[PDB]
Amino acid sequence: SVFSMFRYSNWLDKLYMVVGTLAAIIHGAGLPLMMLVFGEMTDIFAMNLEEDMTRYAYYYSGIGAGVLVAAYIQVSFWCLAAGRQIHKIRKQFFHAIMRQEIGWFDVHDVGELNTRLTDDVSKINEGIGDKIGMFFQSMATFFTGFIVGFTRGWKLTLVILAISPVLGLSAAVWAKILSSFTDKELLAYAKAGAVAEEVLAAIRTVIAFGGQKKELERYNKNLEEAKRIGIKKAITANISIGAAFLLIYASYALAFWYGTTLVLSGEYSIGQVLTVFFSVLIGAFSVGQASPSIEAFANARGAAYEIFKIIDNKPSIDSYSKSGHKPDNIKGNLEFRNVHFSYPSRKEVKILKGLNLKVQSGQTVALVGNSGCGKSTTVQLMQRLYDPTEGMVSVDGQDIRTINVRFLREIIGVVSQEPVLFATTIAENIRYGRENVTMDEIEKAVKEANAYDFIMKLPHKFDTLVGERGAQLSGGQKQRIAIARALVRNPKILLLDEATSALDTESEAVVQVALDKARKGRTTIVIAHRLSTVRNADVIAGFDDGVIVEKGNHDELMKEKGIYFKLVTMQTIPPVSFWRIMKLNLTEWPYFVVGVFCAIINGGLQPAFAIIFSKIIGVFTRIDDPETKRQNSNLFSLLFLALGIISFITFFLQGFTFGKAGEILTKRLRYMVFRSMLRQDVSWFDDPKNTTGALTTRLANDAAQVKGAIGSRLAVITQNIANLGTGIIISFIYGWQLTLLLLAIVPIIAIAGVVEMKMLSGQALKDKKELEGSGKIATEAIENFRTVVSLTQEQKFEHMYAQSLQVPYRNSLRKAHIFGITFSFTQAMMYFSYAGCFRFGAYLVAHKLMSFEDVLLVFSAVVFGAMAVGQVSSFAPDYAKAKISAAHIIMIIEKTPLIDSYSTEGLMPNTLEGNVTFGEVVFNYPTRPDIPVLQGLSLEVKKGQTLALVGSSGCGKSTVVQLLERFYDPLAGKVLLDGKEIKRLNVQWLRAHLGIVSQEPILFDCSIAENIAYGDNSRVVSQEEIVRAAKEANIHAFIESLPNKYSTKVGDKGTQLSGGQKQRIAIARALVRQPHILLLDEATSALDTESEKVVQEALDKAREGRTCIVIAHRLSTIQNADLIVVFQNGRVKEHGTHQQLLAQKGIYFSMVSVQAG
Ligand SMILES: Nc1ncnc2c1ncn2[C@@H]1O[C@H](COP(=O)(O)OP(=O)(O)OP(O)(O)=S)[C@@H](O)[C@H]1O
Ligand SMILES: Nc1ncnc2c1ncn2[C@@H]1O[C@H](COP(=O)(O)OP(=O)(O)OP(O)(O)=S)[C@@H](O)[C@H]1O
Ligand SMILES: [Mg+2]
Ligand SMILES: [Mg+2]
Repeated sequence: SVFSMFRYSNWLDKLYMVVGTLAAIIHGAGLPLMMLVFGEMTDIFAMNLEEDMTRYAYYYSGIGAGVLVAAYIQVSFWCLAAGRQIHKIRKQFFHAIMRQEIGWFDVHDVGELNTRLTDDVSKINEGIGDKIGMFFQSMATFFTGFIVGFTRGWKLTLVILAISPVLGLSAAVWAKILSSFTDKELLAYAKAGAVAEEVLAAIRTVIAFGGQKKELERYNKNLEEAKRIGIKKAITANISIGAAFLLIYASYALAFWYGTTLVLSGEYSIGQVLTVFFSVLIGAFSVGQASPSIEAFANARGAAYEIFKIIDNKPSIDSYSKSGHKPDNIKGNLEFRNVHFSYPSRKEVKILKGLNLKVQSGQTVALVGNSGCGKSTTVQLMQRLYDPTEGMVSVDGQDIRTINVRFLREIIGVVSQEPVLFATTIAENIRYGRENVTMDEIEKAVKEANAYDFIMKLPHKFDTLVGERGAQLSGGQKQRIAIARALVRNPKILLLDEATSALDTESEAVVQVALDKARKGRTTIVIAHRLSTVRNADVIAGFDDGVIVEKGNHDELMKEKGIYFKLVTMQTIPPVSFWRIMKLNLTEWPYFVVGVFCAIINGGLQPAFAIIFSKIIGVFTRIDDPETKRQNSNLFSLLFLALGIISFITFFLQGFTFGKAGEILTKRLRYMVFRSMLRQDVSWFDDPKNTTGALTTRLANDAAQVKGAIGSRLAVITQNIANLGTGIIISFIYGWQLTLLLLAIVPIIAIAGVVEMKMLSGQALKDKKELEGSGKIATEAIENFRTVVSLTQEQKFEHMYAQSLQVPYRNSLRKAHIFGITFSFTQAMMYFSYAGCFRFGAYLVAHKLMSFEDVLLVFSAVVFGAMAVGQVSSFAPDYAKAKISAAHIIMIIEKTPLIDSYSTEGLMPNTLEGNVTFGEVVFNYPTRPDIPVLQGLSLEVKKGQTLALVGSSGCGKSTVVQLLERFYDPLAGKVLLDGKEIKRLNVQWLRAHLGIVSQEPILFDCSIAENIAYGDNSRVVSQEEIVRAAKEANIHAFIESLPNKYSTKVGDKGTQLSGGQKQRIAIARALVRQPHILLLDEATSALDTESEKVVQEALDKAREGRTCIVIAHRLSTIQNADLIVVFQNGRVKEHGTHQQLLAQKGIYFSMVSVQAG
């Protein structure tokens, strides 16, 4: 449970921690040892000074070198240990994420995970770093001061000590509370990150439907809750230190009241009391030094909760286990028997009510039925993605649950219904099928899958960089690449899930011939809705209610006049000083004013304790009337109490006004940044440097890095600067000629700080540039887990992540040495200065240039700034990283796009009739400028007409759809809506009228009702309209049959539904707007013949009154089109009515002559 974050420590890390703790103890035992000679001189003061102060200077000079070594040994080893354990924890967390099963991904939300690697890990990196060394040093100083107090005093030290246990108990309680608070804060941040990645992954649909504001508010709610938690966290963290300081000062007042009895009892001398006080009081500031370390440790302990909860889990179907069975001569034989299955998300519904199947080697089985019977369900069940509730699945007699999972999945080549590619080159995507593949095999596969032509046509032939999820390829090229990826594997069992949809007739024929050439040695399962591809199948079977009903050859099933017969008959780099972020925080200026004033008050009091001590020294060395000693000293007994009451008031506010002011700004720093990328042009998201992982990592990383240096950590920096200023002013006022000696070392410390800052600033930029690359791989593997599991590429992704985590590891190791050396230098130069100042004070009192009663005061005041100097020097890395973080935040905020979604300038005509005119339009994509996709096309559409765009795959038919929505602007030519340029028209007004259906629809993680209602924004869509649209899309019956009718959540990108169901939902979403212009892009690609007829009749009924542009391959849909436009290398070569182009025996005639039985 506790100390669970150190469970990846070797012998070396334990050695590092042990030696670092010892060095911290030695280094912290330095300051209390300097008070012995202080008290001895004070007692003697109540031929010898030049004999004593010189040996005191000798001792100080020796302690200086001791500290010089000990501080480095303390800092560097702890930093190295923290870096190594952080690297191991990251690596093992990713490994444990890879080990989970598909059902776990379905039940849980993976959106949190991507933001748990970046932020949640980093917080741990602060709790187990050098902060533990600082806490150990503070504890050592506390105990050494109390030990020397015991040696020089018996009862006063015990009286002071009598109040330590309550302080420890209070610290423990507050740490426990805020550790619990940190968990909820991090959970809220995780929810915000999940929303951010969900919005960023489907940016094209969000831009198309103009739903930026709704997603912005949905993201802002979680930030508001995070701020609400952070305020309470700051409040309790501040009370933790305020109560401690108040108790310390009350204890000091009681101790002084007791010690004033020296005059009456006579047991002790004034020198002993002065020694005891001056030695004990160092612990009073050691507690304040220690508290932030406890805060950071509690934060890290609260952060490790979910990380180790995830790692501690154990899957049921583990792909990494090698304890399975495996055969050698595997023959192709598939056997389903009494398979009952239900998905984990919806356990109540039954999908397979018991089916049986037998497939022999060299056999092609086709499964035919309506949408929702469970064809893809049994395809997934074959790969052992899920385990059936009842019955068993076997290959060659042996049960699936017995043989090895990795071996079983390595002999199955699967093409899923919707291919998913990765953000790499084409060659790497092909090579992902099998690791050890030569170029010859890849060439053979891409020739067999009919993908050789367009690959050679592109520049960077086999190194062309595809986008995320293969978004930079076409709709058919993606499917061909997936087919080639499956064919590289050379599998015993091949499973195709409608791999013949996007391909046209020629490519389909080529692929079918190539596949049938080597059909004898394979076992094959094919899922298809077209029936021409099923004609040449070895055996055809029919689904109904999840159970198989029909079997046999084509002729036998036709004679059986069953489902198959019915279907056949129906078919007939600017650096910024971060002071700009300070200026951005201007609105909360009173908080800063109160914080600075309070910090000045409570920081400049510790040196003033030297003046107080000198005054109570003088009150003892009076001449007469001891009664005033009972009286005057009594006055001081009040003062120590009074300060405490102020201290509680001050040490609270100093942290609060600052701590709150950070929480206000951090939210404002995210809310704006997300408001900026949500505005950027689509071409900005095509930049390889910008990917969902990079953006989602940046969102958390920039704000966290700024908050690290901008938060309550600045309060202690201000306090310590005030302490140094008060000390130097006190030394300048009472003493003199010694402030110059103390300032003689400022240039050296300044040079050390400058060089440290320069080196850390050089390091941080290179670390930041690679952290995004580290996060991209994590998000790319997380979002496409089904494809990765099916390809068994879990080891390669883990290796790539480990390779990406390399440079930050080296930078973290080097930072340890750099920081340790600088810390030791600045910590030792000041002890050397103390020795020099003591010697010079001895000389000055020898020459009668200045008394010793006041150089005593000067030394006492100056020595109190050692811990302050240490704290100030411990602020380098935070500012070093926050500088570039603020620079990048300002850069992203100040950027403006070219096509502004938020702008209001433009023309918004009252009425439009709906003419579309493309005139001599040429266009080139930004990522591949050299490739011409459109070469001067012209398109004319009037109101109440339907245009069908046809052509070979990759001819630019969806490019016009992208252009009409103003995703990109053409290089030349003209685009006119109602005789007016779209450039002059308003962008949001243009996008609010026309609705589109993408080539591959993407939904969101919410209910079906909200998914349908998302079509029309800036309006509350009534439930009646939603139901009417669902009925018009022929999905109302299925939705109503579903338990939790309209409240069932659709999974990430719409995976809890079949392809046809979510395509119908997308059509319904597009039809809610009742758009004046409709853009259909393969809307009927995956639809049953009944849903197709219903949707077609619905669109035909309301054809008059609106404009529609359809892109399709099925010629039956194109039959009803008013006019048809044929593409040819970008140009439009044929245009006219159906009959006119029927007479002109061109490409359309070629496509219609091939669909004849
Ligand atoms: N991951 C999932 N979790 C829960 N239910 C699911 C999931 N995937 C699919 N379903 C349900 O399974 C049923 C149909 O799923 P599928 O087996 O994919 O249908 P299908 O045969 O693939 O349809 P076609 O022929 O591909 S258009 C529907 O009721 C879906 O809601
Ligand atoms: N983001 C992109 N950057 C550069 N080129 C792209 C991008 N997306 C697509 N292309 C190319 O532009 C052409 C247009 O094809 P796509 O619109 O992607 O799909 P498609 O198969 O052509 O569908 P249509 O309707 O026929 S255009 C193809 O040559 C694609 O390879
Ligand atoms: Mg399917
Ligand atoms: Mg296409």
